[PDB]
Amino acid sequence: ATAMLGTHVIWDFGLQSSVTLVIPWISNTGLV
Amino acid sequence: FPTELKPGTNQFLTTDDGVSAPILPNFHPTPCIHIPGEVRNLLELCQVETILEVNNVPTNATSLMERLRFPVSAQAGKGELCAVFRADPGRNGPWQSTLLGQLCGYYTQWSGSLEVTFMFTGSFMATGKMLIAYTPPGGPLPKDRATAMLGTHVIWDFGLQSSVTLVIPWISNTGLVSIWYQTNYVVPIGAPNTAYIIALAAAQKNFTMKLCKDA
Amino acid sequence: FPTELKPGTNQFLTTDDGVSAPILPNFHPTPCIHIPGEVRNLLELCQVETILEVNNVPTNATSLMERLRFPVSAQAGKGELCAVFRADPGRNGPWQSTLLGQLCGYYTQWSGSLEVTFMFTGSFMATGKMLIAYTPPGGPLPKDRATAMLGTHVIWDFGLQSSVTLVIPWISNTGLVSIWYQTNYVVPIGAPNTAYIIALAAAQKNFTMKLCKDA
Amino acid sequence: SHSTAETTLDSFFSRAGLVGEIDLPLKGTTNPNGYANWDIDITGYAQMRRKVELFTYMRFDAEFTFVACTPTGEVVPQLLQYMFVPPGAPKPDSRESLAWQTATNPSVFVKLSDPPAQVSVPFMSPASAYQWFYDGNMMGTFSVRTVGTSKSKYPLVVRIYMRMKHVRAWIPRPMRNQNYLFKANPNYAGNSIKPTGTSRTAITTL
Amino acid sequence: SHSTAETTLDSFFSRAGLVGEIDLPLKGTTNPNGYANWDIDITGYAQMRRKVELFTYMRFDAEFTFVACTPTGEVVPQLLQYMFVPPGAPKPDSRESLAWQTATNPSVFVKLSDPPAQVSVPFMSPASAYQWFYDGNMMGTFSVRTVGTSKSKYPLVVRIYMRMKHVRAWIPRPMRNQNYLFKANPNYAGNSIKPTGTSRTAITTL
Amino acid sequence: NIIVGYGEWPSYVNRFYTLDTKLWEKSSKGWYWKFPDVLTETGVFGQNAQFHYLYRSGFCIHVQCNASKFHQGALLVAVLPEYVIGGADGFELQHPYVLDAGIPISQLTVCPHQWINLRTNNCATIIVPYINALPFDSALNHCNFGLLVVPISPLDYDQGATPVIPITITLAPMCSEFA
Amino acid sequence: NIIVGYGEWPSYVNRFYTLDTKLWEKSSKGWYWKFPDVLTETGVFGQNAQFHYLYRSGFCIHVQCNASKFHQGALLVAVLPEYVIGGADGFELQHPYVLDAGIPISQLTVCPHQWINLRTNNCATIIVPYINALPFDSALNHCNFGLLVVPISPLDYDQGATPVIPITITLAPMCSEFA
Repeated sequence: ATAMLGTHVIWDFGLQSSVTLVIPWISNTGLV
Repeated sequence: FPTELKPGTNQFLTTDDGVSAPILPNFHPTPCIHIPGEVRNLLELCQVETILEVNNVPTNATSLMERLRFPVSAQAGKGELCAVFRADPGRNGPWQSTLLGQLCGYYTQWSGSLEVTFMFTGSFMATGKMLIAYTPPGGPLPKDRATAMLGTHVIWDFGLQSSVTLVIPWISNTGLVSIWYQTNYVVPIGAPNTAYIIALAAAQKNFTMKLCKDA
Repeated sequence: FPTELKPGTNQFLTTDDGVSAPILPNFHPTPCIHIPGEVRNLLELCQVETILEVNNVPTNATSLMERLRFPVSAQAGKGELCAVFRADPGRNGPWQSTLLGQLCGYYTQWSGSLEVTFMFTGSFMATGKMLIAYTPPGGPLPKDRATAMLGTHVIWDFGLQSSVTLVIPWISNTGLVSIWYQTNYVVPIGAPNTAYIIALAAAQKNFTMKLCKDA
Repeated sequence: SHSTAETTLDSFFSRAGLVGEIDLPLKGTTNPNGYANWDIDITGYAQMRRKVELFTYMRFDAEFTFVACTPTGEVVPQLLQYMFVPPGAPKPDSRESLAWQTATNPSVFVKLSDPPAQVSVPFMSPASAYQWFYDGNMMGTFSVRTVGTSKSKYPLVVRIYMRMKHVRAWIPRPMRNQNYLFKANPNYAGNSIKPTGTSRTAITTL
Repeated sequence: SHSTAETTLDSFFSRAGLVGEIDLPLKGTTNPNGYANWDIDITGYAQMRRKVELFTYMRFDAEFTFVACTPTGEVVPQLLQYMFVPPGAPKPDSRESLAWQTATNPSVFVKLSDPPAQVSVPFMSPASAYQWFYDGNMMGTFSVRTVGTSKSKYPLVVRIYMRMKHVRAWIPRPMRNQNYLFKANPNYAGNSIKPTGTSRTAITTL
Repeated sequence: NIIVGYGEWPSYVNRFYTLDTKLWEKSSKGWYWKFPDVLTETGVFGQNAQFHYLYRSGFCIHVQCNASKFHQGALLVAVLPEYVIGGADGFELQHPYVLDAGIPISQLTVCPHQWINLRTNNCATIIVPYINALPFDSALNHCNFGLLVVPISPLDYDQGATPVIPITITLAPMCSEFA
Repeated sequence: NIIVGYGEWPSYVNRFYTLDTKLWEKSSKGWYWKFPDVLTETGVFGQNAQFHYLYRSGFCIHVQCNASKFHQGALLVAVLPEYVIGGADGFELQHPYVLDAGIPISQLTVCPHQWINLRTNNCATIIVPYINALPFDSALNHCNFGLLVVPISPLDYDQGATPVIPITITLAPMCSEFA
């Protein structure tokens, strides 16, 4: 529920086989 | 200015329509805002599909939800009768669960066309055929599937369609609907052997009622 | 000319409006001269400022005039609460001394905007600052000056202005007003150490009332 | 947002209220002779004084309705007169007084088994308006009796209702604060002066 | 083919029905003092609740008729008052209560030997419509008494009829299935739940 | 500034009459005057008012007070037509809360009024037309209105400053008529 | 497909909120949610709803369920304004026949509704405008409508297949206003 309040995506096995997620910016950090 | 008084002078008729003295002059009611979903005629509600309780057999409290569908099994042969019901919205029976029957219980006379929808809720891998027949007023129930074929009927395929619709030409203030097995219930290995059908009933645009009554 | 009599025939309704038989025909009343100050609506009187008795603490006959102002002294610290009152003209409390409260005690429902004026009557050489805050309906009284700052407020300077005005956005048939010390009361040598504030309240042009009642 | 027609002067003063009550007993000493004189005043309705004293000058007409019955509330076969005596004319002082048969005093003969009577009285002041304050307001009189030479066979009560129409007002004033002591007198009890409203313990507590 | 004007909302709710019955006995304990307060509700007619609860919001005016007589059915010489108390005002609590003489409460003085009285009441809600369901409808009050200071000499019964006009409705709902238990409460008896209609032995037999 | 009563100017002896000075104290309650009784034994106006049968006039009123910058207080000056109480020197108020008539002082701003705040201004001017239910009246039997000067905020000062503050009233008839 | 309630679009925090997943069983009776109470402790919408005095909004609701081709059953999804019963996890129905309020379930199709037949489709979308007798209301004292998901045809499967079917609800506010 906490993870829902943020950047996320809902993935369906039946509909798609692959999904893509973009990390906006990193430096010389975030979590997935 | 001469005048005369007539034999209906100091009488109170409850259906009389007139105008009266306002008790509160100088009072302004709250203006009306817009609210969605305004109803002006009851025929709009009469023309909405509601569940028909063909299977009004059980009466226990815990088995009351089983009245909303009737079964179709793999243990039944071909040509065997499944269900039968009449086409009388205003009478006691299956039609009492619909809003059309409840609404026409507030009147005395009605006439028009109806329509019934049957929806199949089995698995995706089940197949079969059914025969839905309509018998006009005055006729008897067909004795077998072959007799029902010679008449108004339709052949329904589970594999091809999930829903079918049947139109009743005319009823008055009657006919019969019967469902027969055309083929057997075909099912692969790993799928359930029984399914259910849900029936929904409504009225057409030429339905009318008259002479309001209290129920 | 036939006629019929209806169920409300020989009745006397006190709110009924009609015409009656003049007792003295052929009598001419005195013509109207022009008199200044004619009133046609009560909202004109509702829109006039009158003294608000925030300090309705004392009750003795000889101390009855002290209810018209509340003090501001040099012995109080900064950030300390001075006074607090509600925003309900038609209810029991400070607003009973105003003409708006008395007039809306003759009705049942009202709604609109208000305005309050605070006038400082100290000496010309006194200086300081105050914080006047407004809290919307449903909220609690702020616990301190810092909390009251985060909201609708105004900062008032004795040296710069003598009067300030605050507008209450909307009330119904509620909010709170509180006055805090921002700074201390600064005064030179030879001037009095205490002063008084007088509050005046009125209504705006969108105020209305309805459903007259006897008080 | 409501309407501004609810606060006009013709809505503030707009309804018929009880202003008088005349008792005509079969026995006793209240009105031993079957008649009574009632002077037209508008403060018979208990709430009218504070409402009208919000202004200094007023100008209006009046409409009067008379409801009569037995103390129980019964309806009986009786006839009454309801004479109006204009300001400046002598009033009756007996049942045989000649004032009852003066044609310049209008009268309304009516039965008890009838709808209540109703008449209109115009603006009768010699000036341009009435005034509730004079630093330095006769409308008439209604006389009520039972028609006949002998006494009535029933006890009767008459109630009078007044409605003001075509109202105009000038120069508003502060509303009354204290209890009244006299009629046509702003006198107040000086030993017991009360605040306008209610009090509280401290100025910093709600 | 019939007409579509028989199923409009102004035909469904179109007739005057009995909604109240006030008893004023000569002796006993029902209404020992010759008065009674009746709160305006539309479910006094037993069939009205299920009809109006077919919708969530409604808006209309009302027309009231008062028929009075003796328990036998006789017509007698009596006078009555029929006061209307708007929502938000105090109601009478005695025969000598000052509420009977408040001019802002409309009154209708009438005789028993008269055609039934009749008045109109407007839409009085503070909102845009009434609602029979609120997840989280005061119209007024009619006070009935006998005019006079002493008690009446007859026993009386008053019957009230209401007719709704200018009807509008929104958002239909399923009709009531089970027996009612309370007023302003959708509660039902959970130990005895009954089907909507009638049953039969088998699905293949008519 | 100048306020015109009820938005009306006077319409159809005309000099300045300065009255005796009142002394504002720490315990003062208020004063009032009655018109035209305030000017009925002073000069040509007073001679004219006691020898004519009908009278009609308006007025212009100035109220002044001089104090230092170390004094404080506030006065309310108002005009009330037909001020019934329940010469040229005036009268004092016994119960200023009820205005000696059973009516609250807090609603006295419903009349033509002005505020004198010692820290802001020291003058107030009101122009009053003729108000009556009659075109003409008697100057010796009827008082048309009254003038009130009441301290809402008490006078305060430090010891060593002047303990009394003078209040001066000067008035001029406008469009006076006699018959 | 998409159905618009009563033929009206919402008019005058706006993101997708996915709720916890329900498990559909062989003996399930049905569930219901109440609005706006379902979103009053979740995120910016919940913070806005507990700190403003007036509220007004519409909604867009998606109901989903994934099952195999060897499962069967049917659900009815409907919206009933002012659903008086006789958080974000919902409540279960005790007597689904009377809808826990004394009214039949067979007439629930008189409301904005959709059918989910496991053999045909697995989604349902309903768009709800703002319905009230007032332009604005309170988000903490009044529930505007309720959402119902009731199985009309029971869930069936063969032994060895998954015995629970997930139901997912994701919703987005439309034209929300606060004051």
